[PDB]
Order: sequence, then C-alpha cells, then structure tokens
Amino acid sequence: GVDLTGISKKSRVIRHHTYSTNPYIKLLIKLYKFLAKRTSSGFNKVVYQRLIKSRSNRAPISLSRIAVVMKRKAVFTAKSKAAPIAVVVGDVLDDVRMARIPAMRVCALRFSKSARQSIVAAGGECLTFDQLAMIAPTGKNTYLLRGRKSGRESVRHFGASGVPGSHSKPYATNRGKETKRGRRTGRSYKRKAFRHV
Amino acid sequence: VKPHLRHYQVVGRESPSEKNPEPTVYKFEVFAPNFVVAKSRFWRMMRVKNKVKATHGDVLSCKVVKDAKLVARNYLVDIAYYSQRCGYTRMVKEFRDVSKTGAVSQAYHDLASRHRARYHNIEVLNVKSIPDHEVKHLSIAQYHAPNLSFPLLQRRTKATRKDRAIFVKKNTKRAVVA
Amino acid sequence: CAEDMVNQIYTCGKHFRTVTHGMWPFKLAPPAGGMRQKRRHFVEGGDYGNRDTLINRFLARMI
Amino acid sequence: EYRGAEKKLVTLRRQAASHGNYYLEAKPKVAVVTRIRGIAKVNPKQRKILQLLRLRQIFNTVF
Amino acid sequence: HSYGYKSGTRHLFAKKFRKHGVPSVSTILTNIKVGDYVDVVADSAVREGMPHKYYHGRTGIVWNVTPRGVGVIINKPVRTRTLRKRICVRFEHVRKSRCQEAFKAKEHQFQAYLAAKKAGKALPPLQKSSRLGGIVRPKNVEVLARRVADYEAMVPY
Amino acid sequence: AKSKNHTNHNQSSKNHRNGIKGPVPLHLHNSKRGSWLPALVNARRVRKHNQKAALKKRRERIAAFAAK
RNA sequence: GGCCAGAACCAGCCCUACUGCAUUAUCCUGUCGGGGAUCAAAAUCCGGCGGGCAACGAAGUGCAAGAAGGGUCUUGGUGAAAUGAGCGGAGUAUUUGAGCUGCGCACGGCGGCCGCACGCACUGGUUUCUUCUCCGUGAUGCUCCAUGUUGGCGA
RNA sequence: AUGAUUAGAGGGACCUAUUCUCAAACUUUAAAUGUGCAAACAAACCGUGCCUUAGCCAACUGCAAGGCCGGAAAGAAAAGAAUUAGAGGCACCAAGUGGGCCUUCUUCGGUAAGCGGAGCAGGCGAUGCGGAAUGAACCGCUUAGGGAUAUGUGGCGUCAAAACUUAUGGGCUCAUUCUCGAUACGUGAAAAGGGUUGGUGGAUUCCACCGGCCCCGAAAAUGGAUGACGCUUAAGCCCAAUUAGUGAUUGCCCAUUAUUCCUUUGGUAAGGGCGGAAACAAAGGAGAAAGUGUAGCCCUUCCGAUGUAGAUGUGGCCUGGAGGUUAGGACGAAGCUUAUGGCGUGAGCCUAAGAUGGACCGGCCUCUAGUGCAGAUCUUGGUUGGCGUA
Ligand SMILES: [K+]
Ligand SMILES: [K+]
Ligand SMILES: [Mg+2]
Ligand SMILES: [Mg+2]
Ligand SMILES: [Mg+2]
Ligand SMILES: [Mg+2]
Ligand SMILES: [Mg+2]
Ligand SMILES: [Mg+2]
Ligand SMILES: [Mg+2]
Ligand SMILES: [Mg+2]
Ligand SMILES: [Mg+2]
Ligand SMILES: [Mg+2]
Ligand SMILES: [Mg+2]
Ligand SMILES: [Mg+2]
Ligand SMILES: [Mg+2]
Ligand SMILES: [Mg+2]
Ligand SMILES: [Mg+2]
Ligand SMILES: [Mg+2]
Ligand code: NA
Ligand code: NA
Ligand code: NA
Repeated sequence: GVDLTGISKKSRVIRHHTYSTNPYIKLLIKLYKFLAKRTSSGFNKVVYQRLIKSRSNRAPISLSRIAVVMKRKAVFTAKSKAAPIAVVVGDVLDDVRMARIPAMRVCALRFSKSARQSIVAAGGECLTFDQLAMIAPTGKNTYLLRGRKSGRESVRHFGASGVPGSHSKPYATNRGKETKRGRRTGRSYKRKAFRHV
Repeated sequence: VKPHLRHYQVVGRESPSEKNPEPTVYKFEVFAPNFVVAKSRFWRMMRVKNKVKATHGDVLSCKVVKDAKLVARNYLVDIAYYSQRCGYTRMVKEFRDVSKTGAVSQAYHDLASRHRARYHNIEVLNVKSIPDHEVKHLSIAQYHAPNLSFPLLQRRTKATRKDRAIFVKKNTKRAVVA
Repeated sequence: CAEDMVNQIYTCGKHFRTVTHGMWPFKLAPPAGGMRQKRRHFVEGGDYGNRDTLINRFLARMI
Repeated sequence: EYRGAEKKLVTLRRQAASHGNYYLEAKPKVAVVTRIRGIAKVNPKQRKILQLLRLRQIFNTVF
Repeated sequence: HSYGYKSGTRHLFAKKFRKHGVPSVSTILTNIKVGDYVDVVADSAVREGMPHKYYHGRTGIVWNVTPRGVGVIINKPVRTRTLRKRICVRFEHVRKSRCQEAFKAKEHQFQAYLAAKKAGKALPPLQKSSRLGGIVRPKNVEVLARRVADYEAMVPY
Repeated sequence: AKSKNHTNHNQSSKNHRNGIKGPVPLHLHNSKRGSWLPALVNARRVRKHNQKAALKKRRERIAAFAAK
C-alpha cells in the first residue's frame, strides 16, 4: 500500500464532452476538436473548451459591449490594420441603448434577429464558426469575447442574506414580507451592511 | 566459534568552535558487534563524561584493534553493570580465553547468564592478560597445572549431517530410514 | 547520460536537486535474507536507525 | 576523478598517521533513505515528513 | 461556569518580577505607521485598550492608526480557515516587531554587494564549510574511560 | 439517560481534511472603511484627482498614438 | 490436428562459479633484564632494545564496480522489423587499468630544506603485462491474426 | 515573597542566623514538546526624481497618503543555508452524521472497577488478510484477480510449513496431586524467608552484605488445560550465531505487504495513427469509425483499484403498455421443464432438448408506468415435520 491521503481532493471536475443534443453544436465540436489537436493555436483550444460548455456558462453578450471593447482596441491599433473579428462562443443580443455602431465582423453561435439586423445595417457582417475556421483557421487577428454573468438573478440570490456584510436577495415571493426583525435597528436588530474580510 | 564482539578504538573530539578552538582528543576502547554500535557507545561516553554531544562532535578514527596470536591465557575483565534494584555493580572476573575479544564476549555471556544483564547496561572498565601466579580463583587456576589431563565423558557425538539417520539397526550402523 | 546522473547524485553536485527531483522515487524489493528487528534501532540490534555505511549491505540485498 | 579522489584520501591518511596525527574525514553530503514500515498508525508530523521525503510506501528509497 | 473576557489570565496579564510599572517613554515616542509589523503584547499596567488574551504574543500588520490607538490585522485559525481579525488596541500594547530584520539585512547586503561589483572593489572572501575534512594535530590526547570513582561518587551518603 | 457532553477528539482531523486554508493576502480586501476619518477624507481627495489625471493621460496617449 | 508430451535454440527476467582496493602496531619476530613454576625447564606476564608483511585462501575489518553454467508447466517466441560486447561485415590494431618515471603544483614535518605513499595539470613518457575495436538495417508496417523439431493419440 | 512545618543555637516569650519537611487554587528561576510572524514577481529597494492633498509640522525641498517617471534586481550568492506523488484561487446544490467505543502518553473524581470525566494522537466503528491457540480495538500489514520471487509480525520436537531435534556456541535451572518454566498487550501475586552458583567488603577455610535461577509464603467449589502431547546432553531461562578461530559479512518457513510478470477496470490520464501506399481474382487473411459512454475506431504508455451511512455515473440489466422501425409463428407463438451448453465481472442474454404446450410474438430507437422481493409476530391460497403421534 501507498499513503495517498486525500488524493481524491486533487481530482478536478472538468467537462470533456457536451451534454447538448444539438447536432450542429456537435459538428462544430468535431471541427474545433480537430483544429485544437492539429494546430498550435491557443484560440482554437479555448474555442473548443467553450464549445463543450453548458449554456449557463456561455453567457450572452450585448452588441453595445462588443462595440465599446472594439473601440477601445481600435484606438492604439494602427489604422493600416483591419479591425479584428469579434468572436463569442455564445449568443449576441441586440441593445436598444446604442443606435450607432461601426461596421464589425462578428462570429457567434447564434444571433438574435434584431442583433443580426443591426450589425448588417451598420455595415458589418455576421459570421458562423465554419466560415471563421475557413478564413481564420488559427484565429489570427481575432477578439475572443465573453458575455457577462455577474448580473444574473441566481448570482444575486446566492448566500445567506442574514449574515453581516451580505447583500444577497432572499428567496421570497412577497416583497413586503421579510422587512422586519433582522433588517431594521428598531426591530430587535439589523444585519450589518459591512464586515471586514 | 569466533567472538561476537570486536575490539574497537574510537578517536573523536568536539567540533572546534570560537569557544573551544583546539578541543581535546579522546581515545576510547570498546567491545561492540559492529562499528556503528562502537561509535554510539563512544558518543554516550563523551556525553556522560565530557558533556559533548554527538551533534557537536567529530569522529577522528574508528578502527578495529586486531587480536594477538591465539594463546591459552588468563584474562582479568574489570566490568560493571546496572540494575534497577542494586544500581551499578562493579566486579572483576577472571576468564580462560585465547583473545581479549574472546574473554570479553565470554564475560558478556557470563553476566547475561548469572545476572540477567544485557549488553547496553554493561560497561567494560579494563581487560588484561595476567600471569598464572596472579590468578585468584581456583576454577581458573586449575587449568594451568603442568599435568592437566582429563577424559571426555558423557559426550554426544552426533554424526556428520550427510550421514545422519532416523532409524538404525540396533547393533550396526546400517541405516534403515534416512 | 546515466553517469552524469550518477555523478551528480554521488558527489552532491550543483544539480543534485534537479537530478533527484527528476527521478521517480526508487521502488525496492524487501531485503533478501530478511531484517533483524524493524521495531528496534540498528544500534539496539534492530533496523530503523542511521546505520552509516552498512546501509550499502542492506541496499545490496534489497536492489 | 573517482580513482584520483580515493587515492588522494589514502595518501592523506597515510601522511597523517605517520606523524601521530589524524585525518578527519569530510562529513558525508548525501544520505540514502529507505522506508521500512507500512502505512498504518502514522502520526500527522511523521506522515507529513514522509510525504515530503516522497517515502509514501514501504521500501521506497530516495537520496 | 465562568468564561469572562479576562478568564485564565492570572499569569498571562502579570508583570515580570521586579519589572512592574507604567510603560516607558520609548513606548510613547515610537512612531507606528500603516503597514508596520508589530507584536501584540498586552501591558498589564494599562488596562485600557488591552487586547483579548488570544492576541497576546501574535504579530500582525498595522491597518489603521488613531491618535491613541493602533489597528492590527492578526491571523486567527478557526475550524478549517484562518481569519484576518482587526483588533483595536492602545499604542502601549504594541511593539515594533523585528520579524523581518534578517530579511532587511539580507536585502541591504545584496544592494551593497551590487554597488561594490559595479565599482570593481574587492568582494569579501567566501566563508567555508566547517564540514570538510582535513588533518587534525592534537595538543592533548586523553583516555576516555569509565573509572571506579565515577560509580563511587554518584552514590549519595 | 446520562451520556457524553464534550470532546474535541476527531476535530483537528476534520479541520485538516480540507486543510486549514491560509489567510487572504493583505493586498486583497484591504478596505479602509472604519479607519481614522481625517486621513480617509484626504486620501479620497487625492484619489479623485488621480482618476482625473488618468483620464487626461489616456486622452493624451490616444492623441500621441494617432499622431504617428 | 486447435490435442498430449519431450528435447533444441532465441529474447527478457531470475539463481550461479569465479574478487579487487584500502587497513592492521593494544600486532609479529630476535635478543637482553626481570618474574614464574616445577626434579629441573619452557610457557602464561612485564619492561627495554634491533628488526618487521602473522600474508595459509593472513585477518571472519571497511568499500567493492568481478560481462556472458541452470531455471522458466514463473513469460513470450521459432524470425511475419532477430538493433547486437549477443547478429552480419571488416582491422590486428586503440587505449584502460596495473607497474616505474619527468616538470612543476598541490600534499606532510622542521622552519625553503627535505620528503612525497603515485593526488591535479601537461589527457606527459614508456608498454614490462592486461583488454579485443570499428562500422551496419525506418515503418513504402495504421492495426490484429497467421511460420520450428521429435514421438503419442487421432484413418 | 505568600502560606504550611520539626528541632536545636546564640540575644516562658519574643527576636537573630538556619534546619527537618512542602503547596491544585505559592513562587524568585525555568525546560522538553509547542505556538505567532518573516524568509523578493499586485511586494520590497534606490532617486533627497515629478504631480496631488481642506493630512502633520512654526515652515520646508521635512513627515503621511495616492499615483506617475525611471534605475536595480546572486529572482535570492557564500556559510550543513531545505523539501515536496508542491497548479493556486472562487462558487453552486445536496446526503448521511449530531448514542460512540478502544489504545498510547497526560490526567480529574472514586478504595476500586471491563467505573465515571477531560487533553493530544492513532485506531475499531466502516475491514478484511497474516500473527499472538482463542479475542472489534494488540503485533504485522492494510485489500482489482492471477503467477513467480522476497519479506513483516510470529515461528522452525509432533500436532504444523520450517534446524529430517542446526552449531565444529557460553552459562544457569529440578520442580511430589497447586503441577517448575516456556503468559508482550493479558489473562496466577506480595510483605517476608531458604538448594545451587555468581558478586562486594573484612577477618583466618568463616563473617556479614548484594544478585541469578529454583523453592516456601500460595486456600473453592463439573474434569482440564505453557493451545494439546510432551520436553529436562530441553523442545526451559539469559545471551549469542548461521553451517563456524576455514579464510569474511542472505540457514530456514509462512501474508490480500514489497518487487516483478500477465489480465481487467477507471483516470485531473499521456502519446501516436486515421488524405485508404503501390500493386495483388478461383483452381497471406481481415480490419482501419476524428471517437464521453458499445463487441469500447485502432495501437502504445503510466498511475490508482477495499469500504458501513451516504452521494453520483453507466450506447448498464430486467418487467407491463405507447409511438416508430424491423422480424418471427401450425414445418408450432406465449407459458412451463433442465447434469443445456455458450456468452457476460454482474444484473442477465442466447442456443439446444422437451418422448411440453396449443396461438400468438421477438429485436432495435424513442415514450410511458400500479416496473425487479428473502424476511415487515407482512396479506391470501396451498403445502408441511411433529404423526399413524396426543
Ligand atoms: K514465496
Ligand atoms: K486505460
Ligand atoms: Mg523477524
Ligand atoms: Mg509499535
Ligand atoms: Mg506571565
Ligand atoms: Mg451525544
Ligand atoms: Mg451536507
Ligand atoms: Mg453505526
Ligand atoms: Mg490467528
Ligand atoms: Mg514439518
Ligand atoms: Mg536441539
Ligand atoms: Mg503454543
Ligand atoms: Mg492498469
Ligand atoms: Mg470500490
Ligand atoms: Mg449504501
Ligand atoms: Mg400498468
Ligand atoms: Mg407495486
Ligand atoms: Mg433484503
Ligand atoms: Na489490518
Ligand atoms: Na547450550
Ligand atoms: Na414471492
């Protein structure tokens, strides 16, 4: 026998195949598993890992965030060079708060219809991942992008709301209930807004 | 059989430092089964006599002292052992042997038999070959009379291992089961 | 080469840690002929101490 | 190198011995350590040390 | 059953023999800055701003300085984690800690060596290992032995 | 009936199962909330000025890059 | 024959047989003096002195670095990649120890004069004796399975 | 110092110097083991470098704080000057537990307890295997299923593998109805005393004293227990060996351990191949799937493999119905029977034979549920030993 105390602690849970039933996601996973094995690109590797991920972990992105980050990159980029292709393994959603966007090349798993319309009407084009594999087989001159997940309602509800320094939302159907003892100084006590970590 | 203990001389010293720049060198006789034990006993003596631990000391030399030529001699062994009931008991015993390691190994077996004293509770103070006329005990002195002779009686002469038999015909050497 | 590793190990060379860390821990057989007493120190007639260079006899029977 | 080093040690010892002096040997730099007990009933400190020594199994051996 | 704030502090929160008295002027004059390493040692003669007994003999970083007080961050294990507890004490209960003295000396020595090598000056000679062998030429050589007088002597009466 | 009230016998084993996690580094979570208020107020003024200087520095950097 | 059994070889493992280096001095030997003991001796023992290798297989002391008979029903094979000091070609040599030697330099005494036990550099000289040394095979095989010998039994 | 305490000595008591003894709730002093912090990459150092501030200071180019601009960084020398089967962080959702018990050191209450209560750490619980005859917890070792080799603890007179009763080893020991001894944990003892053979110190063989082994002290109820027999030139005790003063440093026997070989299975797994290479009929063959998972695409390599409560996975097994798709059946469906074979680690599947039966039904993908039995003083039916008995 060999002393391996809690060696099971070092094993890590990693998705190695997709739970998706979508046949086209499976075709894309085939393509990019081949590209990640047979090329030196880090872009292909990360695209493959994201392709096998769960939908919750492929957060959607807004068109406005894409435009803003592409602008921050466009300055300090030589005006000789062309703008990178923005790549998101996920969904692109339209944004009503940004009417005026530049011509952008975007590759996404899916576009919302209004997002696709806005991108095209601004002069850009909507790509799929097979076209991207055709014209950027190693992901040269690309901008890999992720959507936001920290504003999610589930994230806002995580953790006990009655411990000092917590500001999580409680699981409650009635907003007016649970506004008393424990939340006001005049009702016995109030849970502290701040605690030093 | 040859003695189980060897004759060692261990030479060592405290490591020189700022507080002791030329430390004393100590020579230590000891009879031990191997040199690791001999050095362990040397460091025990250094600790309990000179207050020098092995962790701050040096071993300059550890060598076996060869035995002399084998001659039937008288050996005075000055030896001490500890027991819980009586503390330290020192005795001076005499032995017939052919070497100093033989006499000392015999002394150890003797102390083990008649006093239940084990190796690590025994310190040998001095072993010395003495002349016959200085022998004090008659059980040792009887063995150097000029006309010493005795028969070999009540002997159990077992056969050579190859020729040993289980069943033998009563008044022959004819083996039956072997 | 093998003798480079042997030299680094044996002379405690400047790459001692690199060479020993780069090896899998040695997996030996029990000593042919047996031990004396695993529960006692070598000085007490056992096996578990620092036994100086007699470790080479021990390992020869083990290797 | 090995042969020359041993010969130089022999000469140094002979010269020390010939004048009543001694030759203090260099402290050994390398130890070879083999585990001689199984994995049962090991206290936390000894367990941790044996893990850092990479001695996780009986008759495992390291330098 | 009794678990007070100062329970079991009879010998902990006590002056050392013939070392009683109010804190000293050096303590008043020591400057404490945010980021200084300090040892939290309770001064039993003050009894104001005194740390809880747990923090006696702990070292931490200063996070806050007030006109008469010091905020120290102290590591404290509890169950499976160590928290970073911010304690408030008066300045009389902290000492400028020497926990990084050897490291500061090492960095100073490295800067000094760099300057010397830049200037081409003589580097100090290297210390040598005392563990290397060599010839020993003894001054006095004595016999190490047990004698009769040792057993005679270590018996009382 | 009468039974055993307290023991700590297996507890350090449990605590070490997932180990005693070490402390958060001092450069993380170093909130100044609750510290000496005058210094806090002064430091806030300096921080506002430093944010303005960062904005101007980025604007100047954009202009100088566009110059090339 | 895809069954039983026996001998051969091969590859890999596993047991052999064969042992060199260092050390010994509290030691070995001769002779003086003593001391011993019995009829007298010799011996056991102690101090000197002169010599030293106890050298049988010296010693049960430290470390060993010695390549290649018998086991495999404890493995797989019979050349369907024999990668080799082992196969096939070439040469009778190179070079690695052991020797006894050169110059310093290290290394030991007495403070540069000695020595130097074969330390380092010149990969020194020599070779007195001891070794064998040098080339060679991709997969145009992705994988798996298929090849000997002698009887017994099986027509 | 505070408290407790015996006795004398010096100036009935007091004092003065100490002396007999000592404390969980006394202490000057003070370990071992411990316990905080540090040991250069969001840090620290250097520049009296710049900017900022309702901060400090009588002001400041000084102090504080946040930045910016640079320089230097054995990336941590040398002195015994670390090591790692050494990826750190961050979450989310849940189970069972919430009667413990044993041992080692430390212990509190108790005369004590296989008693009661704590500290530290290993265990059993949840775990077998090897060993102590036997034993949850002791010793060894901890576990995929197989071989070889070697060990551990424990052994080597028979039971019982091993000295077919080893040595070319030294001593000691005699014991009569309780059996001397061979009882680690532990499971048969004291105060006290006396055969043999050891020691120390004196006297002229004896005096006292101290060990070893043995003996006495040593009385319970079914017949009985070094495990049994037995053993005494031990097969007992202490010591020490490995074929023995020869010429060197592994006698031997037993594990679910170690090493190694073969097979399985699973990885936080690690690598290759996958663009058919060229040709090639019968009187070298076949395969080669871009793949979590299958009869797993195929090949190579390494490591792990036990487990109660519990969690999770499975081109995992099984049953009644439904949507599909493929079949079968009077040349015999379902059901039922089996020394009835084959396949699968297994749940099970499939064939054969009925000298069975008489009319329905199998496979595969998906859907669905009143879907799997050995036990509940389980429900219903039947049977059954007791019993040719009372
Ligand atoms: K075996
Ligand atoms: K595998
Ligand atoms: Mg054993
Ligand atoms: Mg133990
Ligand atoms: Mg105190
Ligand atoms: Mg309870
Ligand atoms: Mg839970
Ligand atoms: Mg239970
Ligand atoms: Mg048993
Ligand atoms: Mg037998
Ligand atoms: Mg016998
Ligand atoms: Mg028995
Ligand atoms: Mg495996
Ligand atoms: Mg399992
Ligand atoms: Mg279960
Ligand atoms: Mg139904
Ligand atoms: Mg049901
Ligand atoms: Mg059941
Ligand atoms: Na076990
Ligand atoms: Na005997
Ligand atoms: Na049933």
